[PDB]
Amino acid sequence: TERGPIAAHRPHEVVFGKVEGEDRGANPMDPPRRRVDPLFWLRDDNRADPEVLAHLHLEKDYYEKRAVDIKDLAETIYQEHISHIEETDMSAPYVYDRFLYYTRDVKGLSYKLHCRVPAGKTPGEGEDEEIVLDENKLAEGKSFCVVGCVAPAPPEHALVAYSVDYCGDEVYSIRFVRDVVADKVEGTNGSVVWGPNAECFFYITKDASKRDNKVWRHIIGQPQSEDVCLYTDDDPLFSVGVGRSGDGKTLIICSMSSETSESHLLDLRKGVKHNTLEMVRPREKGVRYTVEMHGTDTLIVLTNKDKCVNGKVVLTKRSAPTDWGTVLIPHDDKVTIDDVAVFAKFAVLSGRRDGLTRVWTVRLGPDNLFSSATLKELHFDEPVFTAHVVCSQMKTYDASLLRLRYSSMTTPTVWYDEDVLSGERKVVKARKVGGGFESKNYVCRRELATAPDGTKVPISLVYDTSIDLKKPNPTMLYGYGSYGICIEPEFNSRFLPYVDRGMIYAIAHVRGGGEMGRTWYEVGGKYLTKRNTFMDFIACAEHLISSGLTTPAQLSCEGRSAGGLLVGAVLNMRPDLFHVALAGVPFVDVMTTMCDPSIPLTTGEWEEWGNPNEYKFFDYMNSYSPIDNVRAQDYPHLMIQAGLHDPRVAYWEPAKWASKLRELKTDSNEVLLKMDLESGHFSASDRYKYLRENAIQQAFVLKHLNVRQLLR
Repeated sequence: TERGPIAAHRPHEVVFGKVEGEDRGANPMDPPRRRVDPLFWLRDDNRADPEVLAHLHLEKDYYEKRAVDIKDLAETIYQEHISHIEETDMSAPYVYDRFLYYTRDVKGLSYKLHCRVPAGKTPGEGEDEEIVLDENKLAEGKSFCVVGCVAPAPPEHALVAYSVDYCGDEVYSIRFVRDVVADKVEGTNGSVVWGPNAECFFYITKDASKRDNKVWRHIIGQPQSEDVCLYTDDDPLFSVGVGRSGDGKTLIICSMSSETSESHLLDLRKGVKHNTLEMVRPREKGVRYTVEMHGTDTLIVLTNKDKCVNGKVVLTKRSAPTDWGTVLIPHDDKVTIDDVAVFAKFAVLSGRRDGLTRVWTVRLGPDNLFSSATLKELHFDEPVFTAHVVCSQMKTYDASLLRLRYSSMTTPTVWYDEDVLSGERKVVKARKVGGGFESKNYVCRRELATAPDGTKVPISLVYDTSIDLKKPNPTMLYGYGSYGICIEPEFNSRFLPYVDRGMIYAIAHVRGGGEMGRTWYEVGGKYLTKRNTFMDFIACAEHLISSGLTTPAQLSCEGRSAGGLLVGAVLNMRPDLFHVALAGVPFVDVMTTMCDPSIPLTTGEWEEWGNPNEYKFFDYMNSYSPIDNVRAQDYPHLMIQAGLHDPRVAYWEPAKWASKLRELKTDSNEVLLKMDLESGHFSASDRYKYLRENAIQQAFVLKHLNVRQLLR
């Protein structure tokens, strides 16, 4: 009896293929195809059409009427999110020459404070603390302000450089902490790399389309007009970067594209007038590499070369740097190596293996050469987690300690120092989580689903340890995965309102994401294999059901943005698997949007999903496009969040989708559309806002699953 809004049909036709005067791609169908979209009119580029507005106000009214009984729970949940944030905080301090550096956040203030304490003292507010740079002071009276970099000049740290942008154009000027020197450097990308003894520093300028194209040396006490430019790459596929070797003796200059690199070395021992670069390996298309210096004579190179898609690490001499015959760490199908950092006594590798983030360590042999047999992987007790080396906090080249960051669905982020040789760990900073959180109450684990083609898909799940595992329990299954993003099983206080009410909270690491490495995205779920994203997700839900963890009556799912594509297709395919669902700013008008280059992101996104103006993609994309596959079947309760002026998805997509669902669905569940009408074109996010949206959706799920009350 009590149906939500259904929009009147207005015949309109959408054309796919070649259209005079429009850039529809390099190979559009000729002649083109036409299909009817009777709800096309809900789109207004202007966001102001009165008939469109009257319709969305019907949606506002139906939403309000229907959220009456979840308002108080939403507010409880919001209170929970609030209590999880520490407005007063200090970061993990780290040695940097004769100081301990750290950041602080203060209760009433928007920006951080960059602080320092002498070598032997206790980090924190007090007589000992020296406030190096207070961003609130820079920010004062300004509408936009972002610091790119705070950069103390090594040995002494008497000059500290910093970069600031007050414009929002991502161009930064470089200034000095309380004008110790007068020098000012304009037109930079925000980064600052010191040369030795505070004599000079290095910076990068841009040209067309704000592309980083030149590396410069600025000598302190000189006008910028005299800066020497060391390097230029004006190939528009390439961007430049500059870094400093760990021992501080060598500058590393590089050009990078999405698939090709090139590095050059500059000797910093030769003074401010020596500008001649040393070529590492010339540019070769499809060959990626990164260079790190072990001392001054040897390079450790992480590369793609010779089909090592997952990376190999190579050891070469400065005097013959194109000879990459010596493999320190061979390629391995199982292991992904994303980077290396080198120190005097060991190198540290980062990447993934078996779906998780990993860190590896390699030491010196008894002979001062790096040694393969030394390779170890840092091990953890829990089955799913996140772990990273934090080399922004490793400022001392001859260290024995690693600085590490661990986080898990059980464990708020912990920073610790670990001994490279023994493996002894010492806590530096463990995150505080308020509102009664304690780690011992929770357990996380790994499950493996099996897709139709036989491929194993990992799931990370967490729950409160007091639930009855001898029966099935209310569950939330989250999925993204496009663009090769990994949805990490890291700590996230935002699932606590679920988990604290008896729910199992689960992530499906489906193809399209990047969790299993290189090919999990690029062959696994992209272009004409994209359907794997949805089939994998379903396989995860079925595994959770066949193993006894849940049942369809007690299962929920959610995705946001490109993850909204996932929920949309999955609800057409297997809505029987889910009692209630969420879809934030969901990408659901796939065909009608992807055909049309007038819509802002369309053109770029051809390189993700494909171009339905082309024969190659028309039917395939049409097979999963959510709006296009809505039909007369039972769907679960659903809540859609979107925004009139939100740039994550054009407002009309979720509006068309909700109208269509209500028009054809055969069930009597509710589809709610929470549509922000008030935020404007330039409105900034704001974070308390995101928590308010999170809270009402979570209240929705919790109502429908019948788990309103806290467990403890």
